[PDB]
Amino acid sequence: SNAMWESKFVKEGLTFDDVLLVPAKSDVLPREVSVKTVLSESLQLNIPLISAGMDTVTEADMAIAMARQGGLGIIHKNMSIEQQAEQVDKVKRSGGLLVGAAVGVTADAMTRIDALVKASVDAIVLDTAHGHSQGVIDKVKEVRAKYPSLNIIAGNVATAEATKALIEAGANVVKVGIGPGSICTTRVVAGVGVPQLTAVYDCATEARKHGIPVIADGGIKYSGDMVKALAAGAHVVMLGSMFAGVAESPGETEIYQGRQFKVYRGMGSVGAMELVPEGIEGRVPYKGPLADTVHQLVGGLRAGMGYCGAQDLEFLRENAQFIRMSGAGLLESHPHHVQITKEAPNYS
Amino acid sequence: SNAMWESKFVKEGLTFDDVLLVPAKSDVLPREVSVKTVLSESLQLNIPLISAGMDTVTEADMAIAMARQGGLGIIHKNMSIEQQAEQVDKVKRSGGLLVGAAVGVTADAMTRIDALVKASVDAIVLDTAHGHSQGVIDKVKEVRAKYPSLNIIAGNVATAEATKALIEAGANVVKVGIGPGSICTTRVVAGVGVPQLTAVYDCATEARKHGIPVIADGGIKYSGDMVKALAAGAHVVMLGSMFAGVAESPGETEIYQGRQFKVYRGMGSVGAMELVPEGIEGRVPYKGPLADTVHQLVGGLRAGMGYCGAQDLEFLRENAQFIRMSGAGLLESHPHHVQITKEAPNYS
Amino acid sequence: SNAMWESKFVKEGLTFDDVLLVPAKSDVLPREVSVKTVLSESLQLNIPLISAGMDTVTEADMAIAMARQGGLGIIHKNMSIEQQAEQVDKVKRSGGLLVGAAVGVTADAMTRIDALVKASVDAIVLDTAHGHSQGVIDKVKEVRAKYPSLNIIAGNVATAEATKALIEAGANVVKVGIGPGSICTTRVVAGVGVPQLTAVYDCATEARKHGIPVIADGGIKYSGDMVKALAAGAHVVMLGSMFAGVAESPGETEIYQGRQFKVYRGMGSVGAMELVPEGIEGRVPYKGPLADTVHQLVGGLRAGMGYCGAQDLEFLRENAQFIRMSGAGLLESHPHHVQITKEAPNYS
Amino acid sequence: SNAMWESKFVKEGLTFDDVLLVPAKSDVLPREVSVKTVLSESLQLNIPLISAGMDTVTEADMAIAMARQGGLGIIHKNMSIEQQAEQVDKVKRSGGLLVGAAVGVTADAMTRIDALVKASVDAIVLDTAHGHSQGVIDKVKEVRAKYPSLNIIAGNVATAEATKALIEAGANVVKVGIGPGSICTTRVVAGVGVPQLTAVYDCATEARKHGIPVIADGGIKYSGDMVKALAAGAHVVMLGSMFAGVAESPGETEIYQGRQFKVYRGMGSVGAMELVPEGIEGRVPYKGPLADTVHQLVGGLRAGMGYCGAQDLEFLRENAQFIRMSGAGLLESHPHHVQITKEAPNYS
Ligand SMILES: N/C=N\c1c(C(=O)O)ncn1[C@@H]1O[C@H](COP(=O)(O)O)[C@@H](O)[C@H]1O
Ligand SMILES: N/C=N\c1c(C(=O)O)ncn1[C@@H]1O[C@H](COP(=O)(O)O)[C@@H](O)[C@H]1O
Ligand SMILES: N/C=N\c1c(C(=O)O)ncn1[C@@H]1O[C@H](COP(=O)(O)O)[C@@H](O)[C@H]1O
Ligand SMILES: N/C=N\c1c(C(=O)O)ncn1[C@@H]1O[C@H](COP(=O)(O)O)[C@@H](O)[C@H]1O
Ligand SMILES: [K+]
Ligand SMILES: [K+]
Ligand SMILES: [K+]
Ligand SMILES: [K+]
Repeated sequence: SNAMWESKFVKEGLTFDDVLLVPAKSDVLPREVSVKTVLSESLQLNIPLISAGMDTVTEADMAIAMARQGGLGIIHKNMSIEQQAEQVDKVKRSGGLLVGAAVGVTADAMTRIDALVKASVDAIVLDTAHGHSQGVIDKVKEVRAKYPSLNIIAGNVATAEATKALIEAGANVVKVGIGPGSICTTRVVAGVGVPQLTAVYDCATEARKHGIPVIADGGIKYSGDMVKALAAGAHVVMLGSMFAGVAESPGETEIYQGRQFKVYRGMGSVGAMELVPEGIEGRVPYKGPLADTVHQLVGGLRAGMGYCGAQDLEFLRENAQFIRMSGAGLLESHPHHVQITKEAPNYS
Repeated sequence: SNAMWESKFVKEGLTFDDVLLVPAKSDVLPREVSVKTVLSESLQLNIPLISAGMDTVTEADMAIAMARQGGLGIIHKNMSIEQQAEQVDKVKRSGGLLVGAAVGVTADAMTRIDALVKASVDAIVLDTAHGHSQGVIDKVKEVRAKYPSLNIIAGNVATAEATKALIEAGANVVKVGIGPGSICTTRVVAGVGVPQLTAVYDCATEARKHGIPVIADGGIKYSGDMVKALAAGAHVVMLGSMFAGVAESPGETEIYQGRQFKVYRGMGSVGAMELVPEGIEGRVPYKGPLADTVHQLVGGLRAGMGYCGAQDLEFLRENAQFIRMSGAGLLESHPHHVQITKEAPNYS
Repeated sequence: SNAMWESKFVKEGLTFDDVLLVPAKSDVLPREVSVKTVLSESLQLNIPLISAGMDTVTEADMAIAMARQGGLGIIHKNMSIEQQAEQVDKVKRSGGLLVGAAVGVTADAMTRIDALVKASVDAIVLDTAHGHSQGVIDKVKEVRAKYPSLNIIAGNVATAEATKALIEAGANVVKVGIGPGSICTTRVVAGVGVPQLTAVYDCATEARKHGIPVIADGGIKYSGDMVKALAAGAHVVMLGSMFAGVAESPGETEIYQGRQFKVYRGMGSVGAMELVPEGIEGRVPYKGPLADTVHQLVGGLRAGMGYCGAQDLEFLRENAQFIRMSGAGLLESHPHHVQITKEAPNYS
Repeated sequence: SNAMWESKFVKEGLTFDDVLLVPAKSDVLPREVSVKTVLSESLQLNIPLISAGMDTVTEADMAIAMARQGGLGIIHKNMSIEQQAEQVDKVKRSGGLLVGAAVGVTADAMTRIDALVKASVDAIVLDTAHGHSQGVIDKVKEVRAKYPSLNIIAGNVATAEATKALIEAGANVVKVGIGPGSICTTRVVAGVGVPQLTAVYDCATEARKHGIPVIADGGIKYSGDMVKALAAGAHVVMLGSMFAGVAESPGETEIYQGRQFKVYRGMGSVGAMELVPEGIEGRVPYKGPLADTVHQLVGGLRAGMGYCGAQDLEFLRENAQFIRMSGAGLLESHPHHVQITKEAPNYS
């Protein structure tokens, strides 16, 4: 048979829980490493964390808190153009903080982008389920032509070919992830995706050739997953579930069975779209102020970089090595054969 | 040692949960794709769905509802010849809808087929546990000789060699699946089967040479599984469990623990055969009208084809690529690390 | 480094749940296949089943029932020489039924063997934890010299080298299995074993060269596992757990939580040895008369042989092919995504 | 791309639960094998067991009990220099028993070492999270220069390169393990580690070239795991969880749900450090006197060595072979398909 028929099952992919980072010679202290990342000359983050553009994760208060921590918030698009620009302006006016804003790849995308730019947004996230679509390429080209110095984050993709296409269209950051999200059912209902560590590595392999940073978006459930994503080639990670329970996320806290929870739902869930949904609606434990969660995340990254001998994220991306393991490896890696009696601040 | 001794463990097989479809360049919208499939010039389905010929899945009301949705129902064989022909006639008389009917590979198969043909059945399913048996080949040849223009669906098989044999015997559709069914214990009690995605791919590899469509029968538990089966080479899928809970299936709805359920059982279960059974008896949640389940199934397929750049199912079969993953990949692919609070229409 | 250091992790092994048997062209009916097996010219079994020589599995009543079903019982050794010979004689006097008896590889083994031979035992099982020990080889040679026509079953082993050694010592049947038993902790507490399907295949590969049959002993939990063991090269299987709950096993039935159970324990458990044990003590559901369990076991074997085109067990051993699968393959192979409402006679 | 980018995912690693030891020709009895191990000419252990230097595992009473059993206790460092030296002296004065003591790689390490040496400690454990750090190498060199005949145990490492570096710095025992510990979250929160059997094998491969013994530290949950670690190349193992519940460990016994438990926590847990912790706090069942647990551990090792034909641990390290298995292999290896009714002394 011909080539495409015979190649159907050749590829294999890895997720975070399939690997560990191999410790390496180190003369760097975790407290000393640099976790700064340059997404563009006008978009420099002191910590490599972006909060997702989801209506249960990031509005103005979250974006302010993220920026004050050194990261970035993406204001979600499930609001009027006027309100989104208002939230962007609110963040800009809170000390000149960095802020991004999500825009769908639709006919009126440019109208929303116009108002966000008037509000001095620092980056637009052209967000779509399938970034390797001809419409997304076309929209990226159109935005780049109108706003030649605007930071354009485009996604989501999971292949080198898609990454190449968005870069050549004019995106200066590519967002990587099809289906790994904690609330995501795309892989179950449509059958489509790429295991996220392989997606990041494949997309970074291409993006590196152009000097373009990639965002590892989705499926990070512990701080070590972030370290693996950055070591696989991402400049920065995007989190939904691990931020949805913090005080500054939108949505109120509820008590269920005597415990505190916040609603967290996919943007393709029935509730968010108000259909054949590609996400579910759920709840996550309340975690208190964002600063505490960021401290645990960055602390785990600093530890991981110390173990890998990485003074900065460039060294980590370029040098860190992995070792593949089985599910037995994963069970050994977590706590095991002990009844845990207290919740740790970075493990529950 | 000789060749058959040394080859015993060489082969490896994949199931739906071992793979994901890789997203590809796309300029097609899910709502625009064609999901039409031609099983023969006289058996064209607007959607690639067949309801199984099981006594808890398909009688006349189910077959009418399936046909009105653009698919096909197989009237089960656990009834007299007279009653089966009556149900076939009932469907034909409900607007000229397409209908199929199951027939066992037994001495009196031709007598039942005669009455079904008199009733203008559109296709006979020569259904047997092991389609690669000399008796099935012989029966297919005999039916083809008597009814040269009758659509003959023959199965079940799981190998290229068996597919070749049924095609050369005169079947114009081959039904693929040994043991993946949700209610099936063939693999546990007899030890025999082939992981279903590999079975579909191997059988389609052979059937493609002859221009013969294959049905992926069994083991589909989410809409994404159907997309994978079609991308592995099947023209159409056959579902039991995902249809057994709909209003139009036979059998009444029961309340258990305050929830609504319908009985669903293997045709080789003790109850259905009334023995050494190869199926079990169980229950599945009630799902309401068939149309709602079909809408979710076809919607997931449309999404998957959009992600794969497939304007029609021919493109999907011929071009779609997979990536293999571990159980960690599967857990990332489902929702994870969130308490789900609402049932989604396509995920429970 | 040298060769033994570098080869430490090269080998890989398969268990029953790692594979399926591939269906093949068949013109044989399950009810027509032969499941007869010749362990020696004086030890011919109409069904390929031996009940384990364990003190919760086989005494005289079990051995009588097994022989009447066409199989073989091994009278366990946890009794005086006088009592064991008495139980052997009881079986012989119940219609000339076949019977075996277990003997440990100890200084006084020959004394026990002498009384069992006087009682017309048909086969001695020289049973030990580690059959590849110099003492076992020596004892096999000694018994063969004294009793040149006695059927000697020797074990347990899991390698071709050990199989070769026991055959050359004079065993005419080799018993295969280190650690797969349902009640066995050898692999957990000593770290030692070979996944049982690979153990059977490796040992049969060697034994075939000499014309010597092997017994697949341990780890069979469904009838399909027996089919896989025989297809991997074993002439016959030995079962403990699947026989321990039948009426004819020794030990009384107990009610726990309103359900009927029988005690089943490893012969290396604290209770059986009355220490550092290599087995545990447990309970299994009561199953009623042996005949019902044997009917389900042989029925599953007949189905499996029909699927494989095997008119007899020689054809199965010599021709049957496997396909390797993942844990996802295993979950597809069992019933899934259905609430089971009734216990099947061959699946619980 | 360049070499380090392309090698990121090449390596694969094994844990204890990924393998079994293959039985081999044996003429040795478990009760006859030697389990003595020479860590240095002045540090000879009659059994290959060290209790971890953790504040819920080893103080003076544990170290006395370990030494009387033929092993070694490491007095933990979570106490003043004066108190640690006092506990070392207490052990030395209980019959000249061997004792070790943990020291962090800090500026004042030498001051603590000075007091421990004045107290006649037999070995210092230079304990750190990441032994492949330039500071650890430097500290090992400094201690070796001041105390040329002191036994220096240095760790923890997981690579041949790190092992080489610590040996060349002057450590005469290397401690191996990054993240396998039962209470450890390093792999989850920092993303870093090596599956422990591969870590031991890789480190032993290097250490063998220099004649240097390695300690397999962490992740042993059954006695068979210890046998695998020693067969992979370690001279001795270090246990935390399997010793934390014994009478002689520090910390009092608590009743929870009518059962007896002792606290067991990581030394990098919030509680032990009193932060971004790399361990959790939990509890383990109370096990009674240390001697009973040691008897079960050494008994399992003796059984494993008998199965492998190893008269002593040198033979085991140099000759024992493994076979790799799936998770299905693991489930077959444990007890299965039986309800366990009594706790075994070596299996719960
Ligand atoms: N279509 C799959 N996923 C969705 C859905 C949905 O399905 O409805 N809505 C958001 N996403 C993705 O999920 C990430 C969060 O992932 P998380 O950090 O929680 O693991 C987000 O940043 C998105 O990339
Ligand atoms: N012998 C294995 N399976 C049986 C049994 C049984 O065992 O008794 N009765 C039906 N089947 C198969 O199962 C499919 C449904 O599969 P499903 O869509 O529920 O996953 C059906 O279309 C049949 O191919
Ligand atoms: N040392 C490992 N196993 C033991 C133990 C024990 O551990 O104490 N006592 C019996 N055995 C083996 O187990 C088979 C039954 O296996 P089953 O049919 O229940 O899966 C028996 O035929 C024996 O080969
Ligand atoms: N950083 C990972 N682990 C820790 C932690 C912690 O995380 O806080 N504290 C101790 N360790 C290691 O764990 C072994 C015990 O392992 P065990 O015998 O219980 O499996 C010890 O000997 C240490 O090597
Ligand atoms: K761990
Ligand atoms: K997901
Ligand atoms: K099944
Ligand atoms: K076992």
